[PDB]
Amino acid sequence: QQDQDNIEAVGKKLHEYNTQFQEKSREYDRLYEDYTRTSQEIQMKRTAIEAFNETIKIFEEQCQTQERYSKEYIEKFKREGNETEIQRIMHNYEKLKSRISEIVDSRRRLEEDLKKQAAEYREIDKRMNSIKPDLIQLRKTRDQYLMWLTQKGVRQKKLNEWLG
Amino acid sequence: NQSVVVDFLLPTGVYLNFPVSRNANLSTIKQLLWHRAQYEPLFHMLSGPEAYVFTCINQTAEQQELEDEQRRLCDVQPFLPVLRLVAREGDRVKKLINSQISLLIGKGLHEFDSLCDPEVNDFRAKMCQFCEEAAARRQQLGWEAWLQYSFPLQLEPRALLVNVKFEGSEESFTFQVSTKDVPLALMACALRKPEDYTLQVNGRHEYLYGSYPLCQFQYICSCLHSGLTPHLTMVHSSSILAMRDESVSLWSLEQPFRIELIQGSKVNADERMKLVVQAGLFHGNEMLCKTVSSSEVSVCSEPVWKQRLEFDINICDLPRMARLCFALYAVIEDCPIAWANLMLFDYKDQLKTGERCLYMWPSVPDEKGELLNPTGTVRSNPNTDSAAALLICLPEVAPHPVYYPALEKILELGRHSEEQLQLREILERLYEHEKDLVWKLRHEVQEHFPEALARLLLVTKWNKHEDVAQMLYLLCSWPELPVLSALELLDFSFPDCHVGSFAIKSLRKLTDDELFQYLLQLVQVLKYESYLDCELTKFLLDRALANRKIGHFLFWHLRSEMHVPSVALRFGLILEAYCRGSTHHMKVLMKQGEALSKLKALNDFVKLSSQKTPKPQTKELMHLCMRQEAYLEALSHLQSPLDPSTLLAEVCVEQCTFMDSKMKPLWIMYSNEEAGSVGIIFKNGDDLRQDMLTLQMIQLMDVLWKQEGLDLRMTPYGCLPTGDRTGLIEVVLRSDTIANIQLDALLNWLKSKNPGEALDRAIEEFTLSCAGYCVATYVLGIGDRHSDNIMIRESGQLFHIDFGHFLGNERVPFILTYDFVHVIQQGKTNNSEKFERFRGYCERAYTILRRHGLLFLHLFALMRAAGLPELSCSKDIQYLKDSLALGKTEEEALKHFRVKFNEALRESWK
Ligand SMILES: C[C@@H]1C[C@H]1C(=O)N1CCN(c2cnc(C#N)c(-c3cnn(C)c3)n2)C[C@H]1C
Repeated sequence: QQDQDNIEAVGKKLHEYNTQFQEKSREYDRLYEDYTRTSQEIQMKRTAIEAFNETIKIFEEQCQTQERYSKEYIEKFKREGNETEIQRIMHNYEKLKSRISEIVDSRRRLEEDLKKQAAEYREIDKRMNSIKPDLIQLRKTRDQYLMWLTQKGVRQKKLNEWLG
Repeated sequence: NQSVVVDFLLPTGVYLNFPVSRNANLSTIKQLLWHRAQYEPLFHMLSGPEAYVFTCINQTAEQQELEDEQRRLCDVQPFLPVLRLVAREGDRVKKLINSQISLLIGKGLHEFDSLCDPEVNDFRAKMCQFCEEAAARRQQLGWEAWLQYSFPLQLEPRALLVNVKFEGSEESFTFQVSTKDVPLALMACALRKPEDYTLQVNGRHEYLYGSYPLCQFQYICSCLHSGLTPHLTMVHSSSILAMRDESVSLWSLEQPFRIELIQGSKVNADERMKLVVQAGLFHGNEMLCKTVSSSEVSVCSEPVWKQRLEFDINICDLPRMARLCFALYAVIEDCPIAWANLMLFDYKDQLKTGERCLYMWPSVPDEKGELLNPTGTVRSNPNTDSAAALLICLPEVAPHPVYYPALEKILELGRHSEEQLQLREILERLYEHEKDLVWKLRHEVQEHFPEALARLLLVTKWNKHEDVAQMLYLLCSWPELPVLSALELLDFSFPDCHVGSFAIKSLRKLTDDELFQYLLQLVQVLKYESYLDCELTKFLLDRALANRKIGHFLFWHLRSEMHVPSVALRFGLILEAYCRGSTHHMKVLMKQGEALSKLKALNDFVKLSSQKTPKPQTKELMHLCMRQEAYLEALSHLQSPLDPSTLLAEVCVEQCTFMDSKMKPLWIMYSNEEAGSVGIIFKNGDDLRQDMLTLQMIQLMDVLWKQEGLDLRMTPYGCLPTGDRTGLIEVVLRSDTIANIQLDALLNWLKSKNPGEALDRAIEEFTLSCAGYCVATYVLGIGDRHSDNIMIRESGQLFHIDFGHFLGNERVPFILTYDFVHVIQQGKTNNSEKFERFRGYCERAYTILRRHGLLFLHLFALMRAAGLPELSCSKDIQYLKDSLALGKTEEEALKHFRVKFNEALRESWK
């Protein structure tokens, strides 16, 4: 009316399924370290890029200043003969511009790494999501076999030696 | 490498690039800069050096005006070595504090602005105004009241001499005084060559004042029991002032609640399987209606559903704290992928409308394995760039926006609307029939059973708005409950704002001392909160601003979880608020934070070196790093994080070492010749939160025992999580592990450290402490107790360290160790008189903890917020019920304890 193997044989399988569980648990926990670690490394890159923007912003304010400030000034060095003081100002500005190119290049390099690390994150999260169903099924099997042997009346000491 | 090339942006647009030393302070770098700038164009147009401030992009990506030019470039620690000169003028008090807050709390303040969220902005506005106001108010008040704020009294729950002196004086006056002398009386006696003075325990920020005898103060109590003369300084009221300075109703929308499930984004699943979004509405833990599911759309990265999801609840029925919950699953024609929760009403009580993009949290496959996660946080995932997301849309209910009704209108539904024999049995000792029986007699529960409020809130049918109004009506006139009851009402089971407010109302009667015992649990409870502005946050802030110690430990409890995405935002905004009302204390916490950052750098070096090379060479190479200006000065002269009244003055590099654990803790020794040789352990690598809870609880037991006239000579030592797998332990000197003392031997060790008549004290100390830590470890279920993790003191006192596991994580028996029994009985085979006194201490101790059983159950129940591995469910809580036998009579419980005791004595032999 209610539709829903020897004890030693079911105990042998309880040993196996608990082992296969504990292996899979240790595996998922390794990935969850990587997930949490990489989540932190990505946030560090996401604010380091902000620090690159805010630096590159400040260098560009300097360029704006260099042009506004020199425009109203440099006409005096032209009419008063100093071609050399003009050329000093301009070289010093090309030296500024040249430096921005390094900072932009290093921002590009970081942006490349965070592109790679975002792909790693998603891959780690994907591999966790193909371990979850195995893990949960091994949990529930392990628990079914315990329930079976308990009902059959197996001593608590015997179940403990099978569990690890 | 020593030197770094720094880019210098002059205000004329000119650009200089030259190398400076990492150690060089900014004052010095400005001189070098000016010296090179004179040989660059447009120099004549600059003002003098002191007209300008350096500016850099700091480590948290914010601009920082570097006002303190005595700081080293390596401590300023800019992002790139780029320094800009700008003008000094502008309100740079606001600027300074905003910068200093960003570095102090971890998260930079721009990250709050960036979110473009009103809730955040209004919290930041209201709480910062509140905090700034209280600090302004604090400053105007007297030196007495300021001393109460800054250095609140450390009290304990015949006559000897005392060494008194004044500040700035070599001579010191010693004289006899009694235990029961109030502090002012001693000052009158000290005036021998009163109310414009206060005593200080020199070498420490601990002061003696108020109408309390000398024995009640911890410093005196500490010195008396030892048998030592206290050392004090008299300080003038003038000197403390030097310290002190520097329009349509919701109940007419009878149409079932529904949502449009548009899209999934950034999903990562097995392509053979197919995706299902499961969903449901919740109030606290209970379901408001049955859970509905989407169609099984095939696994891609960007799945599109576009389904209405009709729920079996009308929009009028939705309670204030309604909580829509999602879970994304991957099915084969079951893997939980992710989950996300959403509040249906916003912080302004408005029913949310329109599209909403929930960035989801990943599911963790747990033992319960539920469909949805209604306990989890409301906050979106901070990782908006990489995390999975659900695009959904809450429909337009009406042309006008609709709010959840105001209290005047809630109470208006209250204004419309033999049996006791069954009710007493149910409350005075719930299932289907009983829940109704309480609800019918809900008026009688308020009248004769006010303590049963909690039971009554759960029987309330929160998925029908008529019920909800009636419960709230009763609640508004509900009599004030004791603290113990109010603690239960902070638990997640009671999510409604009106319950929260009542709970906090009843907690305002907490003294600062008592509030300190629960501060950790109260912090964790904030993880259950829905909205940023809440009553608990204002309460915690109120008490932090009124008391510097509470403020201190509030700071560290929150700071030490700033790495946890789920709480980073909520905790950041509170830390910002605290700091703004405690600018005085910011400066102390800055110094600690930097000391902590050097230790982390220092530990990481020791970790790496000890793998390669042996201990004595690694010990000396550690010292080399510590000798460096930046290191030595940052580690020197700071108030201890573990207790801000303690003073870590001069770091003793020779005594400084590290221990042989897996994570290799650093052992840092200090010295202060005003005091007297304090030390600390810097643990980095393991979680310390579980050790703290265990110590907090043993300390609570010690307090609980002491109140009933039982001092069991415990050592309630400090333990403080400061960060991500990082914290401190207070060193307790003249103490080693039993394992090391053993390499018979315990009693020999006590003999050598307590010669003559002092040995009888040391056995009494051992007996008393062995009792407390036997009962404590039994009650908390702390197994794995061996001589490697138990410690004796030279005084005789036993205490416990490295509480790795607890609450049985199978039942832990009561444990008597032969070696300890031998020492208890004074080295004899049979000393029944002594061993009976020891049995009585255990039984007395155990009796008193049962009397306060619900307190332990309530405090533990709130710690389920923290999500520690070994405290996650009702089974963990149930352990304490059974260990304290709270479902038995007092004598029945005590007879089982005796059977546990006696069988532990039998088990001791083998
Ligand atoms: C100076 C010498 C290098 C250090 C060393 O190797 N020692 C042996 C072990 N030991 C420990 C170990 N763990 C803890 C903790 N946790 C404590 C401890 C001390 N006080 N408290 C509240 C805990 N003590 C004592 C120390 C002398």
